[PDB]
Amino acid sequence: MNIFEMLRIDEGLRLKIYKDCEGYYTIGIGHLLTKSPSLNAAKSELDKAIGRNTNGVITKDEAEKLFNQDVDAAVRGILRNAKLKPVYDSLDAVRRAALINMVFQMGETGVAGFTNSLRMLQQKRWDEAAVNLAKSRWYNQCPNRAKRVITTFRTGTWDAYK
Ligand SMILES: [Cl-]
Repeated sequence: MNIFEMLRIDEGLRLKIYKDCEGYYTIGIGHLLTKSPSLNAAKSELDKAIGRNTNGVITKDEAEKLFNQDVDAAVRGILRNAKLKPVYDSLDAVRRAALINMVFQMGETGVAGFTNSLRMLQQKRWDEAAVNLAKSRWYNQCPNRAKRVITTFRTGTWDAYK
């Protein structure tokens, strides 16, 4: 198991615009198109991202290109961020994958504000960190996924995905 397989399990593959937990317009393997309620606004973003008139439908390779870009942008965002980097440096390989997962899903900024959990992860307090992560809009809104990501931080194995 590796970060790409993990994310492909968490987000799934959809070749048509759809809405995420949060009613936000998405495509492919979790690619966020926009927060506007406008679908026309989404389709516009999509064509821009793809480079062609897509009419809201993409191919599987197109989805894969977007996913590769997004995982790359998440990792780089962690490494540049003052609050996220030291946490990442302190973690083992499985836990690192889980932090990449969070950033991909909610962005740099959003993960950066989970101040208390980040400190607990840094300090290797796994059980407390799992309890704290569960008290968030994130988990209440989208519980299944949150669950897997949280277990992953809890045990340091790929069991929730196996
Ligand atoms: Cl809560």
